[PDB]
Amino acid sequence: QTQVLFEHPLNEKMRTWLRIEFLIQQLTVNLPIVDHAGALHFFRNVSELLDVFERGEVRTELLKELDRQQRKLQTWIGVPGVDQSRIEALIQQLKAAGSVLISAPRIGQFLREDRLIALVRQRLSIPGGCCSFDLPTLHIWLHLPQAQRDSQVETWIASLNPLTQALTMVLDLIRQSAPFRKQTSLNGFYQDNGGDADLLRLNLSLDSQLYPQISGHKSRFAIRFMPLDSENGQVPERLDFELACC
Amino acid sequence: QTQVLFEHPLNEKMRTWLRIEFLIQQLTVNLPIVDHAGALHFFRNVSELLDVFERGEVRTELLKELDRQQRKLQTWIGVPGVDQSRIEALIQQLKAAGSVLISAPRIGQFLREDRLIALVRQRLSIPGGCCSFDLPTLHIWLHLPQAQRDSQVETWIASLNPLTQALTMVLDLIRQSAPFRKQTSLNGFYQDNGGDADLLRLNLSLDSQLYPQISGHKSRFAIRFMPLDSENGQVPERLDFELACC
Amino acid sequence: DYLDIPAFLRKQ
Repeated sequence: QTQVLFEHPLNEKMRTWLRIEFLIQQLTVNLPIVDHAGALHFFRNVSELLDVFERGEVRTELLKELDRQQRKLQTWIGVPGVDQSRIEALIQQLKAAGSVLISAPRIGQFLREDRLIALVRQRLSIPGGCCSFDLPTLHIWLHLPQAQRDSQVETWIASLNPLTQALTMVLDLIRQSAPFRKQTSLNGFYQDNGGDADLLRLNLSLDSQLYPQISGHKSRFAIRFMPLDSENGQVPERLDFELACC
Repeated sequence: QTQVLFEHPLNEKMRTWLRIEFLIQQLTVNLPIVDHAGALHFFRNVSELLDVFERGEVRTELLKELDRQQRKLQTWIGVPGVDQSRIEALIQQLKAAGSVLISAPRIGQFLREDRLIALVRQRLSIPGGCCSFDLPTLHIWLHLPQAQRDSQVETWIASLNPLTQALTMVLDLIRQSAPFRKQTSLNGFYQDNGGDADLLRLNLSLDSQLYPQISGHKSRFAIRFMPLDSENGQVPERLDFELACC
Repeated sequence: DYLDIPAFLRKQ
């Protein structure tokens, strides 16, 4: 209510996850697709996902984590106070998402094969290249009955469910595995060890208008708090916040 | 019944103007900004605009067009039947729009020199570089008091007022200088001489299942009506559409 | 020992 949430990947792996998570969230944000603006927002995000998918196989590494989490969960059975009824549920959801992720076809393949999305991607690299005279097919597509568009869009988004499921569950688990430890950075500088951490979470004061500019280093790091307004904003000597290495 | 308006620039000049028209128009489409979706939309359009500015001479070509439209309307001064009161008003508008534009600094100057725009615009050539970990600056900004973002966005849009006004008139006048005329295509093909026209305005019936493939070169254009059914549907012997060479 | 357990794994 009065704190801002900042996250930072401590490794290239978590970096690809946070990105793929964001791009997928965007797809369903401005729905339904009614105007040209909305369409661009959609295909653009879809295109970004297809760009990161080419680089490497996100499937394997995401399965690896689903199992890693299954093991983290089972180490909590027996511990007095643990709601083991909730644990067995998660462990099954992980396995469910595991099979679903395996049985499904190559990630984003259905989107790559789509004729429409293919044409739109070509003109995203061009500043003003996604106009009507550049994308006639898209212009017609935006005049068809609203039901038809919702139909195709739903399908496009559905094809990522296997990825969306495993992804949202991995990150959700990691985010809650570690609590927020209160810290105090003086002079706008912080230095600590991350350890076996994949993610950093920071809750800064809404009124400080400051943001963490974290730098990496092996397993440790370095946070440099800077003001949104570099022309008018200040950085005090005392900065009490909340950190959490996940 | 149900039509679809296709517009095709007959030169690089008008092509740029339609692009800018689209981008400018976009800025005020999803106001006010509240979340990452609305912000990125805005900041991205502002970027494509700036990219368009530095790659062409818009202020020059636009000041010349205003002069042309002034001379064009002047020839109607004194002509019987013409409403002198309307023309004079129009002339003074073009005279004032050109004056305002010519007295204002370089187009996009304010936006291109803005702290936040510069930051956001940098992280656009990257797939997921617009997240909360790659763009902390944008994250806090989306939490500032509304009146503040409102103010910023306002002054940002206003910095383009000299352009937006002159551009609107030019495009308006151009669209008004040539009415739509019924035309017939044979075997999904059409061709004629454009002459001194900067814009093609084509109205096609949605239930034609056809999309116009408008090509341009020198003083003549060629329309090719192609089925949406990817060569699985067929092209009618004759197709009745509307065409206006503005 | 009991607070060392993640809040989401902590109930009855």
